[PDB]
Amino acid sequence: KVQTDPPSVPICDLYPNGVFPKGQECEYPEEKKALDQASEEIWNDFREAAEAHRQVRKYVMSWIKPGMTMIEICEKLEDCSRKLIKENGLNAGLAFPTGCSLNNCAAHYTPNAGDTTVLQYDDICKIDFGTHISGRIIDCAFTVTFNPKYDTLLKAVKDATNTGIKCAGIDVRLCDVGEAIQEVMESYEVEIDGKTYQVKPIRNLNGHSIGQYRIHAGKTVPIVKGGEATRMEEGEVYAIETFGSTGKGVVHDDMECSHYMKNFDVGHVPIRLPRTKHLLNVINENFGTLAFCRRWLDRLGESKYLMALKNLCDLGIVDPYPPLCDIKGSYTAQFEHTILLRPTCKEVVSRGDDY
Ligand SMILES: *C[C@@]1(O)CCC(=O)[C@@H](OC)[C@]1(O)[C@@]1(C)O[C@@H]1CC=C(C)C
Ligand SMILES: [Co+2]
Ligand SMILES: [Co+2]
Repeated sequence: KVQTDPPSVPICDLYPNGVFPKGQECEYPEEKKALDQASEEIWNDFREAAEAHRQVRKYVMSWIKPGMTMIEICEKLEDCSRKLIKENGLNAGLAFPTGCSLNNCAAHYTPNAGDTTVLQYDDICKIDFGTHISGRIIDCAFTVTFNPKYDTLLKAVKDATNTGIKCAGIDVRLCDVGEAIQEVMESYEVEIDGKTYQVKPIRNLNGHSIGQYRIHAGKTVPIVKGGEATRMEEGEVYAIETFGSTGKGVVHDDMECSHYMKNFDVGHVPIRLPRTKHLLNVINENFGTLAFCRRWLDRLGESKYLMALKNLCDLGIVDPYPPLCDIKGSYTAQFEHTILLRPTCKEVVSRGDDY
């Protein structure tokens, strides 16, 4: 129909012909039109996922407020995402857990069960959540703040992300994208509680190509100079994300781990330990090679699984992705879109009227 006040209509029911809205189409910085059209079912699946992401995030921006717990925020977001993507096993669903990393933490925090963290007025929270249709994944992310003191830090990172998006293209060197992002990001100076800083890109965080059911398909997009001159290629899909910091501009692993994901290259492994076998079966049926978090095991009724999960990590079947944080007292921000390198044009598929 039309979407409801608090969104509840699946995107696929809003577009009855099954043709979903294009994102922003850009010229790059005959046969190729036939090539583009031959993969139209794929582009269309990304667009369906991107429209779910646009409607979910608009809803989130309407209610996210200090005083909510991080668990309340993530469950209310994920509820809406499951409804609008019309969750259906591995055919449609959430691509990876809801990041809501706070303050000096830049990526890969979501709360586990029991976490009592409450969002504060002075917090800077990176909302990074993903949707997919048939494994075509949108990774798109924005920063939430309530104090206007962070406004220039947010503007720096947004401008750096849009610069990486504009520089991207077929035959562009990945190192050139990183150099461009850094030059824009470092042109910003900010003042927060009487201290001034030049914004720095977080050098050991990266954008990344995306493959089917594969959030990180192996090519990395640097956000500082000095990276690889490997080129982007026609048909590739990238998460162009940047992270800026008032700290060292370097993240380390910190806090409890919540995010896990099966190693894409690992195939069948016979396991006889009962609890570890069961948990591997649960992961294979519900997530495949998509990332998941502990809250998502809890909701499937799993319990007593932490030792099984460690076993799978120690076997190398699953990998842990702990929160990634700069130094204590620093502030980090993130903006991100997914882009499609179509034969005829570059589509910023997750672009919205918001960012
Ligand atoms: C989670 C992540 O996107 C943060 C930013 C990165 O640097 C990026 O790696 C290029 C990530 O680390 C990513 C894609 O590798 C992880 C895999 C994804 C999940 C959600 C655990
Ligand atoms: Co992301
Ligand atoms: Co990403």
